Amino acid sequence: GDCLPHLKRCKADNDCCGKKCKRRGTNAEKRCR
Amino acid sequence: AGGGIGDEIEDPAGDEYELYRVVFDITFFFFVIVILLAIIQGLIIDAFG
Amino acid sequence: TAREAATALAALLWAVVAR
Repeated sequence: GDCLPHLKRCKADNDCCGKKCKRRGTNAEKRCR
Repeated sequence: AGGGIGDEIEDPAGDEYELYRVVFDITFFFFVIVILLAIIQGLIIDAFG
Repeated sequence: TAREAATALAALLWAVVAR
């Protein structure tokens, strides 16, 4: 539930199994990595 | 240029308005190369990513 | 090379550091 797939579009920091919702530049759609 | 317009412009140390021209060059570099060009590059790279 | 700009920049830096 709270955990999300690897490259799933997450919402904020943590809230995922990879626990890092970093974004690769000047764009939206933060994803877990 | 990669370092602002001041690279091609003559040194204002020996002339008047030295501080004004230095501030102008610094703000031009900051607002063009550091910000706008980086934003464009980030847009393209993040679109590819 | 005028000291007025240096004084203004130092005052601004000190004000932003204190706040």
